[PDB]
Amino acid sequence: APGALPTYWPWLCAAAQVAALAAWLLGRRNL
Repeated sequence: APGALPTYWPWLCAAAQVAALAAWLLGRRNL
């Protein structure tokens, strides 16, 4: 679907992984 102007994918892709890592890492927080 060209014509559009995508320019917010990088924060979203990071928001996805950051959600997975932050979820596991949240288990620690006891160092």
